Amino acid sequence: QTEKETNKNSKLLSTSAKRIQKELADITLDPPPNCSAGPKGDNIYEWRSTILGPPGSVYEGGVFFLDITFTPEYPFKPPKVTFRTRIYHCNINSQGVICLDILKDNWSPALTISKVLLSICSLLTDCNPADPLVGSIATQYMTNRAEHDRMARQWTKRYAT
Amino acid sequence: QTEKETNKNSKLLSTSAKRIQKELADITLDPPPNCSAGPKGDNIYEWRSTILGPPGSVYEGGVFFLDITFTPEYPFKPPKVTFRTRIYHCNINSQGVICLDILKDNWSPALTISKVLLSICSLLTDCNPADPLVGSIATQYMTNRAEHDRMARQWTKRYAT
Repeated sequence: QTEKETNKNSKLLSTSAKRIQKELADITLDPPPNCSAGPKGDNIYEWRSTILGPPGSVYEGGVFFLDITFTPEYPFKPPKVTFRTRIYHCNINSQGVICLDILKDNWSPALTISKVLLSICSLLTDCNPADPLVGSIATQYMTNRAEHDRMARQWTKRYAT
Repeated sequence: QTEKETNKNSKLLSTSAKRIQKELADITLDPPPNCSAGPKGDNIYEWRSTILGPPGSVYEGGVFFLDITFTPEYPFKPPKVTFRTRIYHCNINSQGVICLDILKDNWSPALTISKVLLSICSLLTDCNPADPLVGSIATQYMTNRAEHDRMARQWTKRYAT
């Protein structure tokens, strides 16, 4: 009777849309210091964000653009957040993918895009060489911090100004 | 400045959902003869359909199940309609894919799932050997109709009863 047989998501769409609209209101009213975000256009699932390099960090003076993409499975799956602007950082690769716990295994539906951006700012201030996406940058941070920071400042001026 | 850069659909979701709900009401009130359809569950994009073999056809007495899947691009892209129940028919393959003009290049957004099902019934009554998906069945229809129809009746009894 298996022999008789030959060989997008309504509910999740409704829940994700409800959450995203709430988060938009929240981040507009109470944005994280140095960061803004909102829809690029008519599609509520695709946002842009601007982050200013944190004061005192090697990224100070930079203006960085991020793409934030929600799936219909939001908030049960994390948003996809990538840097569009090139940045020299051991946790952020050439595709702009960010190694941040809460964007992967440590995501919880209770987290907000405001909390995610705050966390990304914290990562720009204090990188995490224990979990790098760019090995050479992480080893350089550990072994030749002066060169690391010179390069990070140079890339900030070159690509983020 | 391209050098500065690193290397689901709100609007369509709203339009597709509006259309699908209207079509559901229509097909419930005024179903095509010998056919029924509606959502399998909570997801409005995934429907089931039952088609009875058309009277007088070699499929008479069969009860056939179809999967109908809408995309967020509906009605601008056609629904995906496949037979779940095995059927011996030159326009319907072993994956249940149906060779019907209106399901591919001849789709228009004005067409309804009621019109699609009517068309599928017409195809079960009058197959189209000019555009087959199963070559051997089409050639057999042309050259040995008696064997074709014997086999179609046998497969109806075996898999659709």
